[PDB]
Amino acid sequence: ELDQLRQEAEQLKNQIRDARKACADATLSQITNNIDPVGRIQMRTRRTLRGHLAKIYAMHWGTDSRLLVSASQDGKLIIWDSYTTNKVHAIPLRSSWVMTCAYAPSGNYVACGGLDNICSIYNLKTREGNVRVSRELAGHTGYLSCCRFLDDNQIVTSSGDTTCALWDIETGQQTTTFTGHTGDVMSLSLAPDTRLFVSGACDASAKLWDVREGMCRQTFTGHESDINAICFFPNGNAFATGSDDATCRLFDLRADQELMTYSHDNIICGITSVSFSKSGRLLLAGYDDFNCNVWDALKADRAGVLAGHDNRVSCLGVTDDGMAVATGSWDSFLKIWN
Amino acid sequence: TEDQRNEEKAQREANKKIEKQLQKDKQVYRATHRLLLLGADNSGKSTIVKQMRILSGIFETKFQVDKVNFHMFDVGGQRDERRKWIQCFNDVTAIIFVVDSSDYNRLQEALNLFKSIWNNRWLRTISVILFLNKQDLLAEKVLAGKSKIEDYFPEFARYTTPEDATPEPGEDPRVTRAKYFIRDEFLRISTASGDGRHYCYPHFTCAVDTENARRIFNDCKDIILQMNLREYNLV
Amino acid sequence: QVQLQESGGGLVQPGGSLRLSCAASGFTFSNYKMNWVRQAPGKGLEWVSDISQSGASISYTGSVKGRFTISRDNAKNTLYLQMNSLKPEDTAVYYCARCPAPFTRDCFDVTSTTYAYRGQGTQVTV
Amino acid sequence: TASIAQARKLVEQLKMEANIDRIKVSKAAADLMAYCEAHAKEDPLLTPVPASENPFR
Amino acid sequence: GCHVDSRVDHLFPPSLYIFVIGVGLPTNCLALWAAYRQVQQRNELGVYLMNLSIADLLYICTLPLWVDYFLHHDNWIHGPGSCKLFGFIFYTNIYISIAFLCCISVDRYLAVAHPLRFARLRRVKTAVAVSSVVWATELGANSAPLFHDELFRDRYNHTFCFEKFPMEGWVAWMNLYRVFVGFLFPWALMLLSYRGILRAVRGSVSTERQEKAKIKRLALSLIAIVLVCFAPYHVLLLSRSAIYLGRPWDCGFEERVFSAYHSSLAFTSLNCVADPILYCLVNEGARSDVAKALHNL
Repeated sequence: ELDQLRQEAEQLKNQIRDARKACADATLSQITNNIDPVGRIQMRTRRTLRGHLAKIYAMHWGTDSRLLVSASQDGKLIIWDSYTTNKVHAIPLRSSWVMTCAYAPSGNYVACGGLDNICSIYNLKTREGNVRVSRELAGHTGYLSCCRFLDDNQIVTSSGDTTCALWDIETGQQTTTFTGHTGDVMSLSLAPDTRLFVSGACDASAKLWDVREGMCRQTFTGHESDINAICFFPNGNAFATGSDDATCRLFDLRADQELMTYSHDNIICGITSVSFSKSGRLLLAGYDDFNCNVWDALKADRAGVLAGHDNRVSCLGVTDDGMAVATGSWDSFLKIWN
Repeated sequence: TEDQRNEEKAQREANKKIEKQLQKDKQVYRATHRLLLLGADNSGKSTIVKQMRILSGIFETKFQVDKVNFHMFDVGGQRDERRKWIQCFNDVTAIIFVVDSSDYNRLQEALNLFKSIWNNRWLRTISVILFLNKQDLLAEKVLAGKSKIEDYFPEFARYTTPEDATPEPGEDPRVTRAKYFIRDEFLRISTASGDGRHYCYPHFTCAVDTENARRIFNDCKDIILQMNLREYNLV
Repeated sequence: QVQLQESGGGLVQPGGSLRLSCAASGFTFSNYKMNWVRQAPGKGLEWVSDISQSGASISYTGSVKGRFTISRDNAKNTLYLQMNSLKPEDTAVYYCARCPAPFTRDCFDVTSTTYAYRGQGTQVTV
Repeated sequence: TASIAQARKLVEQLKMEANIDRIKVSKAAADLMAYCEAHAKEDPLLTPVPASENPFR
Repeated sequence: GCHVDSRVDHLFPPSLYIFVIGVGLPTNCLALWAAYRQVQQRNELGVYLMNLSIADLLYICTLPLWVDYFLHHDNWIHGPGSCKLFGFIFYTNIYISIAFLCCISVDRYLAVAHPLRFARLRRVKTAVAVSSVVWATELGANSAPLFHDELFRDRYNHTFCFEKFPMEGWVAWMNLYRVFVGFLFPWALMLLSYRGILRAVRGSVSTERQEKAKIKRLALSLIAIVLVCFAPYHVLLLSRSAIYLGRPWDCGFEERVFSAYHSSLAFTSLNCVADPILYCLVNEGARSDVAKALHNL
């Protein structure tokens, strides 16, 4: 029985490999062998947002391209105003070990989580006039890696216990649980239509999930170590992965196959964060050697370098109109580049 | 304009209030020392926590020595894999490593864990305070026992007690020889790498003892002394 | 897809000889440290021996210090373990394990209950 | 038995994932390139914006 | 008073002063640059260092006119107010430098002997307040001779500035106060601080014998060089004050010490060259920062 199961599994794996081999038709470089190089990209620091005490672990942009939220290991959550570098709110946290933060699209709620395995929601528009805790969500058996808002009443969470979950904030209950990874899940990103989402784990694999039914449709491999960043292309038909083997890759969902790999001989350090631009031509990544690289996705040749951080870069973000790039690092500073 | 200037002045007053609060919080924050506790299940790592009378899955203890506040953490609500959440503890003052020296069939795993911690990229500038617990059990095991440290370590038949060792008032020389052999095993891999950027402090402890917080306090004083020697151009 | 498969093993008598050969695929073979682990009936996972990238530093556990010898073959992407004087205490399942990260001198999780880059194993009986 | 059930679940997952409709890589590359060229005029990061509209100047 | 004469006068002080200015100005430039780098990183020590550097620069700005005085060649320099200001600066910068050295030593002691206390006394604001108090107090205490006659054309053939052979009682008391509260008090504190630092280092279990000795050599050098540079002139000042407070009419003593009272009031201006290298350049990190700055250009 067990031997039959193993033989059957190997046979279906062979059939899947043959189908993928047949479906492959050409290379991305051959189709992209006529476009012009993007040109040298030069960016400078425009604002230096200072005020934190310890290393910054995450950040998120509000849906106005003006407001911002930052999370630090000192145990604070500061809401900035990028235009005037003015602090709006400073929320203390019960647990200092925070690993993620989010900003609701409406702008009335802010969520956070970390090593306490609990997701906390805070309200920004209160009649009394202070930010106060609104709801604590519990049920995960491992540290929280990422959390994203769908609506004002739903949220998606990923844990280090190899699971993802969908919540209902009003009643504080779980509606669907997604399982199937072997290692810890490190990041997730929602589709533009908020109906599918992808997640990368520490087993050198990524998976696509459908929010409603609660099943896995596609699984992607190709890396040789942990994946620690993921993001969605601005059209919802591809995504990008950064791993601990000092490489980046691009995956597509309608071909179920890897498309392009960015790497260099000198680079021997991993990738911590990955984000795209508005058009989909620039890929921004941060590395353990204290700097960020700007790759041209179509040509896969490095075209920009962002330097100025004195320690490891941990978080990267881009506005919803494409007017700024925010980078945080372990030197307790946040920098805006244009 | 009118409303623009009004909202701007309200914004600056709010910003200055927040900045004052942040200055106070920094004042409070920069005067507390953080420590990370590590060990195994058989080791009595929580036992020393309760031995110190002060005493979600994260156990936090606050104690105080000579008007200096220490905050210790124990992460015990996760899975076995720990190569991802340990990177959070990179700015910690020290790592307290507890070792079960009474048993032998699991000493090699403690050696491997210590060596893995020692050679990390984000933990190569953090000092480790080593506590070899369960000395009293070791005394009984070595004295009248059938198990031999020769079988697990075939290099124990050629090692003599170093001169600098200071025996206890009354103690079998064989007990001292073996108990210092374990320490030499742990210190051999701790001095074969590094450029004097971090040190290892060993101590012998039992299941009922009191002067442990003072040991950690003295080690923290030495660590800060080294950092200040580097900082104040006095090297 | 990272893949590692063991081969060899079998049945022997006390005081015998064996050669366990581990084949690998899916990654560059000369940037990673390699280890040998085994688990016996009624026991948990335990560590035996390890070898570095080039093949200079070699580490053993004491109980097999004078008997077994490790080797790596970068050209053929293979790992080898050589057996000698098999005392009736080695009957187990043997896994060849990879360090999680390249260009790295420490292996954190190799003996975990669940680990991604670990083989299926082969059974040796003495 | 529990491991047998887990393996049976794994085989069922592979069976469910082994019958998805697929298209060629060239089509996907063409779509991505076309999208990239379609929205090239509205990316300030790639195309510098006049200094009279940049809010961080 | 009486025709004291010398031959070394027109021989050493000039060349020694040229050496001092030429090999001291750029070094204090580098010292100021490194102190600014230090204070940028929220390190209080640099503040003190910065102030020290500034003092030395002032000394150089008042040195060239003075080598005119010892050469007896004017080139339209002489005048009452010019000397009234430049002699004041010339005679106060030494004591300001000694005070800042004492401040640096005490700050170093507070950070090695007691690394977990006095968190309030080791902030930049406290440092700047202490520095301002030091400057104001030094200027106020040393402005005593600014409200007195300075230029004295004597007989024989001279026009000394800020000194008179049959000096009055006010000069004697001023000189006495300026050798028992301007040299020996701020040096004793330095010696005690470095003794304490060495004692603390001896008991450090995390320091090898290599590094635990380079420290003893450096501290001993820093203690000894100040004495070597400053002791003879203050010894002679004490002797002259004692002679005047005893038999006042005596001139022979002055007659046989003038040939070198100056050689001392000249040797003494070598701490300005000593301090920048000993406090910035010898250290490998600061020298490496200097080399990096030079490569950056």
